[PDB]
Amino acid sequence: AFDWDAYLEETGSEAAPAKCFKQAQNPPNNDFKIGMKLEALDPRNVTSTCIATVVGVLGSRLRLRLDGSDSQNDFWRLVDSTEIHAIGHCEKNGGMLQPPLGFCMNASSWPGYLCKILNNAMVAPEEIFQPEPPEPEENLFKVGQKLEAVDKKNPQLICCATVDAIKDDQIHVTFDGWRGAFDYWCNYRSRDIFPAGWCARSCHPMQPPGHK
Ligand SMILES: CN(C)CCCC[C@H](N)C(=O)O
Repeated sequence: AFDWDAYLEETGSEAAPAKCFKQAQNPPNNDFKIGMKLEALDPRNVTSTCIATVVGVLGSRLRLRLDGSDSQNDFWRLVDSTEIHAIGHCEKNGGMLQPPLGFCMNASSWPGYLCKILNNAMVAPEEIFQPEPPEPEENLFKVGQKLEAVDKKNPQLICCATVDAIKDDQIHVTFDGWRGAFDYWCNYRSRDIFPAGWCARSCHPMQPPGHK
């Protein structure tokens, strides 16, 4: 557990208040199990809803892999993400499940494939998907404030970070102790940022500053 209070005192810094974040006040319970299938937007084509399997769980997050794709493009979503739903959600809403961009077979093999993977599949029940947290009405972050942020280049990691700059609804996230290469702009509504102390509360590892 990272000592945020000692860290904020020594850097003469404030953590961004919880009201800045589109995150729940308390980290949502994660009742997903490895092997459970669900529906997720394909990160490599966000127009597509695809079948994903939980291949890992960490705190309130799921490590997801699209069935029929590859093991090199796994992605992480919170259990209260609006980009994941129970199987059947897409159809109920007038849509059609799609092959993943990285589908390992040819496209005419898709309809048969879906039948095969869904047959006696372990499926995440709709009740374990958590409600979408309220969002702030505006960007309330201020330059200099610290927070916990996903390293988008190594998304298993959530790390000590600082708001470097602000432009309207976008905040600039920089990772304490790391070269500016891991920096990124995101919307203040990002699900990839958390108030200080959130990881410890959710049982997710939280990376201390880098040694540079
Ligand atoms: C924590 N995060 C901001 C940086 C992670 C970088 C790890 C990588 N293997 C490296 O050593 O470059």
